[PDB]
Amino acid sequence: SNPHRWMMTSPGAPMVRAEFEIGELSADQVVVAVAGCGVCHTDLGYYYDSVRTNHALPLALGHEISGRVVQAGANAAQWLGRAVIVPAVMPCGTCELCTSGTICRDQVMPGNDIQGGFASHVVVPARGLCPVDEARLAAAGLQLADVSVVADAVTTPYQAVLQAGVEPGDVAVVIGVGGVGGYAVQIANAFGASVVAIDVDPAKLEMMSKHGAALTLNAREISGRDLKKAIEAHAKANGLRLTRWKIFECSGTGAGQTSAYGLLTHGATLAVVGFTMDKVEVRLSNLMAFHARALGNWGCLPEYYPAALDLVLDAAIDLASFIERHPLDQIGEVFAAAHAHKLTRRAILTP
Amino acid sequence: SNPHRWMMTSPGAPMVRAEFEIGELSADQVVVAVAGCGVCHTDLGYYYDSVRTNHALPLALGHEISGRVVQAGANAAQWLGRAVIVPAVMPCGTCELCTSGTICRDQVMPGNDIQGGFASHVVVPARGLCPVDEARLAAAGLQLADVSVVADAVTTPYQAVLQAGVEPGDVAVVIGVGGVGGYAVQIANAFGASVVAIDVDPAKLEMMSKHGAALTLNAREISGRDLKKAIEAHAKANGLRLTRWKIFECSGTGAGQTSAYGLLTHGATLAVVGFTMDKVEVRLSNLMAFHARALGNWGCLPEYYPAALDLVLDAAIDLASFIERHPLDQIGEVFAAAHAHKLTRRAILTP
Ligand SMILES: [Zn+2]
Ligand SMILES: [Zn+2]
Ligand SMILES: [Zn+2]
Ligand SMILES: [Zn+2]
Repeated sequence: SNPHRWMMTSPGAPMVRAEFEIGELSADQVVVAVAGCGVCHTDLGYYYDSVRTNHALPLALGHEISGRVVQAGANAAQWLGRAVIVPAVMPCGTCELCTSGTICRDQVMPGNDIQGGFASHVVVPARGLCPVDEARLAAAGLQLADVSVVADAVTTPYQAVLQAGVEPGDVAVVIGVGGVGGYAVQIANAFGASVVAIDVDPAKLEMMSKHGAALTLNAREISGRDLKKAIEAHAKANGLRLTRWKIFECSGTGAGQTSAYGLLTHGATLAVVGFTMDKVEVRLSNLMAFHARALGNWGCLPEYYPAALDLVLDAAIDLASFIERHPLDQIGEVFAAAHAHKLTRRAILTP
Repeated sequence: SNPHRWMMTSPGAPMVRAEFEIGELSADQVVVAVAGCGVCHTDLGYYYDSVRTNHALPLALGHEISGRVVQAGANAAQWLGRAVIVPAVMPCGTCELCTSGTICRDQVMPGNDIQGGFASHVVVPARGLCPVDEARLAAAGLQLADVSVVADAVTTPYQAVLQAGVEPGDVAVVIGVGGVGGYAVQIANAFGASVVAIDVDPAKLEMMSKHGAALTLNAREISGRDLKKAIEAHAKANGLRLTRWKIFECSGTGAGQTSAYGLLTHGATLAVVGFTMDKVEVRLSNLMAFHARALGNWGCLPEYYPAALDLVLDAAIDLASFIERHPLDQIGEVFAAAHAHKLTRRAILTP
């Protein structure tokens, strides 16, 4: 009857099942009954890399949540009974930076600032919730649990592609085609680009070959120079621009960043999507010679969640080949498998 | 009677005076009688760093030219007798990249692609010439020779400031306040920013204090952290934004680039204006945390030369405190003095 969460008591300690009572809600809170929560590099950071959470321990992680609003504060009652995706990052929506949001000084994330989605239920602010059309979901052969990874995994690269002005005629180049990079490929394709997938993993390439990558390049097989000349071949074959390439570093490695920076051409955009604390060695002045720009992406404004979901509902992109469902009570095994890079798809924990 | 040039026969060889005959011009060429040619880091690169020129030696350097059109091909005759600034870089204006220019694959520069302005006369294409209102020049206590440095030295940072969307309420921060950086300060001020001048040279700061720098910070005296906190003081004093700072790296050093990258704040723009082949160590992912962008500037579209000159004519910026006039036949002494960093202003060689 009572809900439960699986919490981190300490980084690397076994996750502990903990019942909790909802009680009275504040005016602008809802309870979502969790269908699914994605397992993210950000969660593994808290657990394995002991990254500080803003909420004190113990804390349930998980910030990629779909489910149903089953209880609501008086101001949020219009959410009752509706299928939703919770935004991974909720800007204050009231500060001058939100008025004019991704960097909002008062932005809040589940599984960091408040109790997360590795739970039967999660209490979240109602601001920025994305409704799911349940008819359209069912048609597409998708569970409500499946669209959990629209939060962050789809929306982060959606924001990055939109911000880079990816348009028909363009070559899009994405480095690191697991997780976020996989969706950068699918979305750049949907936006009208001819996409080049670059990864060290042949299986990832094979997969992206079937879902929007017009070209694949194994970065193990091929140094900086062959990389460029292979993409120009692709461009000239299909009558595509040889300038103004839209490059997305999605691996979040120094190796990927060196490799992406290496592929700058005249008027190109380099989108920095993958987070790492690693420093690279680059000559900043390459940006000058190419009259190029480097655009830093942080997450995704909630306002874009409906459009990203729309891509999924309409089969313009595919989630199903990129997700795998596990029991929430196997969170330990899944965390351990994701950390050892044993997972070939994004894990969704399901109560 | 015959014109003459001072040519580089070989990098580091004494410059040699060489008479030449103009002869018949092609349809779209003019002869400018040189009033003045600026002495640029780019010239010193050819001479001291043996950077390859596209024209074979011997070659007269100099690409920052003002003077009078005294002869013209039939298609260019409307230029005859007019005071001009020659663009430092002339895009083809006919390629699809110019149609839609700074990076144009067919772009031409005096003192690199064709004979330069260290000469009594220079034969240039008429495309992109900037007329000078001689009445307005005289009023402002300026020689026609003086506006030679509008080419590159003023226009390069004009392009960079325009491209960064520098607007009232903004804090502009320019690192390296000699030459191009000095004009980035003056132009950001004219555009409505409150400008912070950062340099290692106290005399440069003193100077910029008098010409658009609302604040000066000696980068010798003060590490990364005090730098930020001093600028926030300035911002809060005058009611200015603490985000979306417009940062211009104008020194073209790794030291300056590290220092500028270090000053990224939320929504900031980092303009890369100074060229160097030096590589820096930075975490590219700072661009993400700040939702920031890095914009590479190459030169300036000829179309902006009238607006930049307009700033000079109208006293909105000042050239006079930033120039020093020398005889063209002292090119050797001036090259040697600029290379040893003995010059406190931009040298203009005058026939
Ligand atoms: Zn995530
Ligand atoms: Zn806000
Ligand atoms: Zn120059
Ligand atoms: Zn062109």
